[PDB]
Amino acid sequence: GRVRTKTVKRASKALIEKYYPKLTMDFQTNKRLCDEIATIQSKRLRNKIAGYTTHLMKRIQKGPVRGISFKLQEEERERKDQYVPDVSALDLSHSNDVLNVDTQTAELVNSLGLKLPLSVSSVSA
Amino acid sequence: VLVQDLLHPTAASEARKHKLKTLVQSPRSHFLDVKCPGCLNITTVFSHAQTAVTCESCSTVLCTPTGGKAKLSEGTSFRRK
Amino acid sequence: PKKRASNGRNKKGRGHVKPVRCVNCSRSVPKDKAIKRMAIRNIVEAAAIRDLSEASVYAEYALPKTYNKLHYCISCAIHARIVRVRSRTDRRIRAPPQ
Amino acid sequence: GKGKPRGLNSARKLRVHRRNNRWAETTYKKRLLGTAFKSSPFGGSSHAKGIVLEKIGIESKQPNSAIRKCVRVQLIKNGKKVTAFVPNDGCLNFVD
Amino acid sequence: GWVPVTKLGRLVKAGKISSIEEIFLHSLPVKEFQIIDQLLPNLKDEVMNIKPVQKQTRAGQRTRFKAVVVVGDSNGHVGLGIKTAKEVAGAIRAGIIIAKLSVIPIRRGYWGTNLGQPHSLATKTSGKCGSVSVRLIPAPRGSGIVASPAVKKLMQLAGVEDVYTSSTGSTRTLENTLKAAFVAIGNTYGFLTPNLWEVQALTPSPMDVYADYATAS
Amino acid sequence: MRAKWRKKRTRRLKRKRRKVRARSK
Amino acid sequence: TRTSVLADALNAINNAEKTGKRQVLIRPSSKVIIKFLQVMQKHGYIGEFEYIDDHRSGKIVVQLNGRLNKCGVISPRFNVKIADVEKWTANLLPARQFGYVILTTSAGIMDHEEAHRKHVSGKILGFVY
Amino acid sequence: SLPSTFDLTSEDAQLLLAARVHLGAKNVQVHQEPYVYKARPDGVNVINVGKTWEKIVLAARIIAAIPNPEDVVAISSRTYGQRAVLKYAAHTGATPIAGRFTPGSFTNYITRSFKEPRLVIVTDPRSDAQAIKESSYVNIPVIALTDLDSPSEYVDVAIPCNNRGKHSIGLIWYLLAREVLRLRGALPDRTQPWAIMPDLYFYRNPEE
Amino acid sequence: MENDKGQLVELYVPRKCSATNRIIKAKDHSSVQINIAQVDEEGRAIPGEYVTYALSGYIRARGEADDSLNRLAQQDGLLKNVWSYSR
RNA sequence: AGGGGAUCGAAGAUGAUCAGAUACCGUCGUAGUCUUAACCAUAAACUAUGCCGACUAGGGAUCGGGUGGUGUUUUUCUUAUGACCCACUCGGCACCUUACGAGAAAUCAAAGUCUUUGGGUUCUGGGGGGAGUAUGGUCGCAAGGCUGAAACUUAAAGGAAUU
Ligand SMILES: [Mg+2]
Ligand SMILES: [Mg+2]
Ligand SMILES: [Mg+2]
Ligand SMILES: [Mg+2]
Ligand SMILES: [Mg+2]
Ligand SMILES: [Mg+2]
Ligand SMILES: [Mg+2]
Ligand SMILES: [Mg+2]
Ligand SMILES: [Mg+2]
Ligand SMILES: [Mg+2]
Ligand SMILES: [Zn+2]
Ligand SMILES: [Zn+2]
Repeated sequence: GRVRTKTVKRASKALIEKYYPKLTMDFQTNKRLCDEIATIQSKRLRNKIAGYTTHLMKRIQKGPVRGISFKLQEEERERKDQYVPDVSALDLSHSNDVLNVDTQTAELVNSLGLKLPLSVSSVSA
Repeated sequence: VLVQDLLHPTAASEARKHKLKTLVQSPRSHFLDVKCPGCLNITTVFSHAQTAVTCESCSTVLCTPTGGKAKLSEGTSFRRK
Repeated sequence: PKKRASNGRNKKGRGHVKPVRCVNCSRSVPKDKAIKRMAIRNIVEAAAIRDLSEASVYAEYALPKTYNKLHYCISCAIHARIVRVRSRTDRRIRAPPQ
Repeated sequence: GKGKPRGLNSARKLRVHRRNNRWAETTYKKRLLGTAFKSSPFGGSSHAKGIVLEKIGIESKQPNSAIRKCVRVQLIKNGKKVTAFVPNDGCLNFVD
Repeated sequence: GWVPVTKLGRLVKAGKISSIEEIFLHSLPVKEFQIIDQLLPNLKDEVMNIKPVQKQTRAGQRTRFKAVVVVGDSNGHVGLGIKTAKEVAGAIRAGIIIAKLSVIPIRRGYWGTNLGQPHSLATKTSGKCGSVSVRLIPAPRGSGIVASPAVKKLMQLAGVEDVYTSSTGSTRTLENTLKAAFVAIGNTYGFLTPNLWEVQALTPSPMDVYADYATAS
Repeated sequence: MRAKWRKKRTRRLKRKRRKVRARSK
Repeated sequence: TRTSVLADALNAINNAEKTGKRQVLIRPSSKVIIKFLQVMQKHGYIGEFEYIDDHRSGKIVVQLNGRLNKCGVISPRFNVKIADVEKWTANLLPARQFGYVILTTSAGIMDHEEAHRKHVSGKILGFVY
Repeated sequence: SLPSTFDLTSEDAQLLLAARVHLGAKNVQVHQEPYVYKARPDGVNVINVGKTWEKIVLAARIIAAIPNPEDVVAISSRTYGQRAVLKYAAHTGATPIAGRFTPGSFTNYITRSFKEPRLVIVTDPRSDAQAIKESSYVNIPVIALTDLDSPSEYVDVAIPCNNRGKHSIGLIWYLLAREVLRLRGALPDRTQPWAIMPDLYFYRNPEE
Repeated sequence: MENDKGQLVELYVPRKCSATNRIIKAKDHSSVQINIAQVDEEGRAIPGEYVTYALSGYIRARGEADDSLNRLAQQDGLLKNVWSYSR
């Protein structure tokens, strides 16, 4: 029976976006925050919104969630992103020099007019 | 596509194209100098025979006819003219 | 208008295809407008297998399958839900579902 | 393409074909068979004088309903019998 | 007043684009109708017709009104707008806007000898929409518009003085005819005529010269 | 009425007509 | 049967132009066709064209600038009688300023303007604009 | 023309080879592609890498010519490229679109994701077809990372590539970024191999 | 086009596609202008100076736009043997 | 008109079902179904797309042939065929995706290269009914076929799509 409406969920999302710092975990505090910030007309509606926010918060502390933005999450993502392998995947060190190429590839390289450390096979069907 | 030199195309492409459909029509067939394993005589056999061509001196049958290119008689050795 | 570009038949290069009779009602239908469902049923029903096995002399026995191709005149097929009415956009799919 | 012949010496075919086709055009057919003279109560003429046989009220076709006030006339020129509508509200009692 | 979405609109507001000519040249998409208003102050709006357009429901039938509007001055600019709404006035208004948005240029030309100021079209141009094919033919001076009243009005709006027409198909469905006419008019530019042979500069677009004036910061 | 049936009817009529003609002859 | 060669050539050219190609391969090739091409070249509707020798009929490679918006033969070569040229022009050409009706006269193959200048007429061939 | 520094120098070529840009053309082949150089006896066609490099350079030259950094839109719907796109955006000026495109983005001046680009770069025509289509409606040029299989409709400048990829797309993106930067003058020299890694682009699934 | 008193009429002269020579129309919302920047020494890409190419919508729609662009480039020397004349 | 006549079966019988049911369903069942000599000349004899020719756009299939593969297998040692495999190529039955072209649209690689109208040709149509009727020919043993009207009548008959 209990499924939340647009006017609850959307509002909750907006709240989360605005105020992820200072909108934290437990219900009563969240409710109070809602009362302070949002201009909610009814009490019941406000309560519902608060509940939804709490739920969202709970969900958050287990991984990121779609549609929900907030400025800390973005920062975290950015931080995560800036990772480089020291060796590199295109280093050729894993192949122990002489990058594994085909005959055709070798020919192409030759035709370009370039000197490269090459290792040549054949490959057939 | 759009812009091409239709006059002098790539050789490979021309080769790929059907005889007739090339820039100027030319045969894909050729003539052969056929050496029979026995006697020292050279006969000029067309690659797409139709007739069972024998050496002019001795009856040996150098080529047998097929659909397109004719088949040579194993003991025989050819050289493209 | 043309409901089908195939005309619901599958012949084109032919001219006359010999008719097969319907397996359900004997409505003579061309061998291409025919709806051919090839039924490989097991000769013994799935629930009655165990009993048969128990009965049988020579344990580890093959138990054969019965084979027949069935030809349904299209109306019959429609009735018996072998074929269903599809949307204009998805009539086009010639590949079997499974 | 195009169904017709085009060649500079076709002419005759174009003519004859056109002539043949013309007969499917109804007015032309009427003109040529002369159905204005042979059939039709007026002998291909704009007007005709006749003698009034009797006055007949005719019931109109559908959507409408009203007795129309027509007159059965026998024409002087040939003797053919025709129905003729008498226009305007009174007018039927001008005929006899 | 007005506040513009789209860079072009902003540019127009600024005053960085002086005439619609530039827009026409660089095929820039006009998506705000106010631009047209700004650049062409002298647009007369002709409502061609209003017709009922119906949809069967379980209860009665929904009737909507189709407004067909032609827009233009007399200097080679015409727009054509079709709009359906339930209110008639509203429909008309929307149609006007649509027409404005559409607005196209015309290649006005001479019949024979370029004595002074072009009167006709430069080339025999056709336009086809639905079944209606509208052929427009360059007429000699002082022969007027020779057209079905609908097309004639459009021609007048465009600023063509003398033109022959050959509308064929089911011209009675007026909207289609109008569309065809519009298409034909459009076609006048896009015909490669010997007095257009020679290659020109390729100017940088007003969207690129004033890239900084574009976008609200 | 189906066209085929109409045709059939016509044919039937024509047979009778033919018979009549024959009789007359 | 290839009833008209010139017509075929013209159609091919048209097809090439419409699809935006910069070169055509005309396949049977004649005197008449060549003459027609030359007229176009003179009027600047076409680039350099060259005749491949097959030792049989021929083959023409034509470069298209893009200016030519329609060729077109008028097929049953009607005998045009000097005062009749005007009517043809009115019919076939898109304007009164430009475009050419190509007509074979005993003075040679030329555009209508040239014919007028020379005061000759003959059978019609095609048109270009 | 380019003054000799813009030749395919060995290191770059090596990198490309490692990525396997040259490899993934697939057996099936679009007729609008003469970027082919031989066909490996197995069936997989080999892309001419010099040509690809040249194309990339050309693209960069275009990108540089756009006066305002934000007016360039980089798009990817396919996951193997989203990260790369983001990286490119970060490095260049560039507005990114990752994942869902949202139709009526270039058209529809009411949308919140409404962009007015003057150049669009795409990872694939095949998968980000919608974006390409939209571009058509509003006169905006499309640089696309086509392999020898993807359709060339509305693609103005194609970079012959690998779209099976994983590494390759990312690498290409990185290269594009780098060249653009060089053109700008943000990287003062052309000889110096740039501080950051090609690996900084790429793509990694949730693993931590 | 041209009036008898010398001076031009013709409200604007239209752009022609650099690939086909075919005229680009006013509501040709498919056509494009490619700007390719003039390069200098140390790369550096000269500010506010470029080679421009107009492409009609039609070619783009067809697909042979890219090829055309390449061709255009390799006659102003912006590319070095990418497009070959003999295919 | 002979021969054959197993099955299936216009007519017929005949049992049900229905208000009726010499209709559907059931059971029989002459003619026919098969054939030999004649005749008949029509079918939604349909791709409802006349034939010949040129050109425009990709893509795989597939059948017939032919080329090139130190390609795979066969094995009686090289084999040599054959069968595959790949690539190309003419001819065919089709099909898939786009149309930048067509079209009233459904749809169409032709139904495209048509108001930017002309490659060559044969046939057919000119609102719906009356009517494929009347009549006159002619061909048929006959059934019928080919040919084919008009008077009069009528504001619609139709096509493709829509909610
Ligand atoms: Mg139906
Ligand atoms: Mg056959
Ligand atoms: Mg049949
Ligand atoms: Mg009975
Ligand atoms: Mg009974
Ligand atoms: Mg029965
Ligand atoms: Mg018939
Ligand atoms: Mg028929
Ligand atoms: Mg009739
Ligand atoms: Mg219907
Ligand atoms: Zn010997
Ligand atoms: Zn059945």
